[PDB]
Amino acid sequence: PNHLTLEQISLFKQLPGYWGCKDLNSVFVYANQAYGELIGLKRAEDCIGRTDFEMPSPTAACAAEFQQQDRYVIETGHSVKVLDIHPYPDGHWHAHIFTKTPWRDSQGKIQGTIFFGQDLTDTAILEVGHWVCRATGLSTSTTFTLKLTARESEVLFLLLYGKKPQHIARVMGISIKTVEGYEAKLRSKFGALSKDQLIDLALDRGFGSVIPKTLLRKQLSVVLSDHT
Amino acid sequence: PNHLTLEQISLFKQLPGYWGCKDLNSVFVYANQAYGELIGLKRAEDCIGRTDFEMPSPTAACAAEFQQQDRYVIETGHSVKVLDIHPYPDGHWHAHIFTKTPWRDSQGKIQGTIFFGQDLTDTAILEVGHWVCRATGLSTTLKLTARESEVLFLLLYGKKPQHIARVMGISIKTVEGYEAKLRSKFGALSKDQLIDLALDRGFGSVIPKTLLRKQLSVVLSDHTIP
DNA sequence: AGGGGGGAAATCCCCCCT
DNA sequence: AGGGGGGATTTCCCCCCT
Ligand SMILES: Cc1cnc(O)c(C)n1
Ligand SMILES: Cc1cnc(O)c(C)n1
Repeated sequence: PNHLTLEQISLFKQLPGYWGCKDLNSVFVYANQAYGELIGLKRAEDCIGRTDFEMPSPTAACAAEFQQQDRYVIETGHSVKVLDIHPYPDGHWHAHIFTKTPWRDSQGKIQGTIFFGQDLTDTAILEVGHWVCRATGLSTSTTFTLKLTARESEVLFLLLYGKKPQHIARVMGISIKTVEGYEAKLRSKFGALSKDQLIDLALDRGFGSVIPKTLLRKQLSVVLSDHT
Repeated sequence: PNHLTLEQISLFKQLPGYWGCKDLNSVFVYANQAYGELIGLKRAEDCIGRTDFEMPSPTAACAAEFQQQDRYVIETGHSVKVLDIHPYPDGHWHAHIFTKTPWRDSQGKIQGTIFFGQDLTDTAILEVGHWVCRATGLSTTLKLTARESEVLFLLLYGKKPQHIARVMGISIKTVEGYEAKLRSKFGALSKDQLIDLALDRGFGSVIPKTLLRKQLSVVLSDHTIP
């Protein structure tokens, strides 16, 4: 089939995420509309023939890291997953996970890079171990407000990753008794009786893949290590 | 631009992930090459016209959960995040996150669902939390047995000894003659340093498939599409 | 807000076994 | 693979102080 039917082409324009491809020079060959608007372009085709340096977004300050990641995918043939935290022309900070894989020509030779970004909230981090543990006994599956202060959010964040009170008190510059007060305030807001129950309720309400706004402070583009 | 160029079509066939779409009845309209192979169809066109019940895969045992999630997307218009744990015709257990969104038509009416799955059995992104801590100033060859890998996985996700013992069906004393051996071959002096070191060796990406023993298809969350 | 006392319970990590 | 003993050190969660 040298052609896609028109309904399949509608899938092309509707797939989720922020994605496209670049050639061996990391100059854009195609970007979808989602990525175009995220990077500040009403017409996603204006990305074509631009590099990451030439885009009207604060992400251009990280263009070198993107290209370094692209060169690694191109030379090694391995695919990678990148954590990205940046401010965007819409005025807010966003965290993404960008998958990067070799883009191959009609005969298998590498001709560039394919990127695919997902918003962090469409990904799973701590909910993975939360549910692997639940496979002992039997649970049930049925899907279904609350406001936290800046420090309440940071403490919850560190709790869900298993950081102990001695660790949390050191990294936040406060007393261990101060942390206990925040665990109590969090235990109250979630309607939890114990700390272990607080962890459970918070993971069920999505906090396992939430980075609190107060920690979207510095631009970052790191390749997360995998074992091939 | 009512036509894609042929190189834009090459991107369509190579886009990463396991994805495709289904109509209002959850009958497969399209499935990409990666998904067809994951399910057991060497040629993905064979997916078309089938439902989740009719796939040559043990995942067909959860087809009703799939269609339930499908109907929820059709009903609400939300995007839905599903955790999936299943055995597949390649003889292995896998852990995927499938994202499901409405599939719309020319006038915007919902005509089915789009699924998009990513394998994280060996590409888990746990290290995200560690990277956020370091960048914000809130932080400071190996061969493992199957049982050691389990304990390490549970430590990396912050589980406590009582929790790890209950999960693994052994005593805490045994979950110590394991943390001890992990502390050794990682060269860590404290359980804290073992977590940090292992995270930097990339073990946050691993899900020990010895812990993948029951099929699971559960909705983790959903959200509005702006 | 940030910091604290105190006591039951749990952890951490040394040592010991089949 | 699966178990402990024991003791220094911390959680844990109820009170409480500026
Ligand atoms: C936001 C972002 C991060 N990495 C990339 O490679 C691109 C193209 N965009
Ligand atoms: C493996 C899998 C899980 N959920 C789905 O909806 C599909 C189509 N496949």
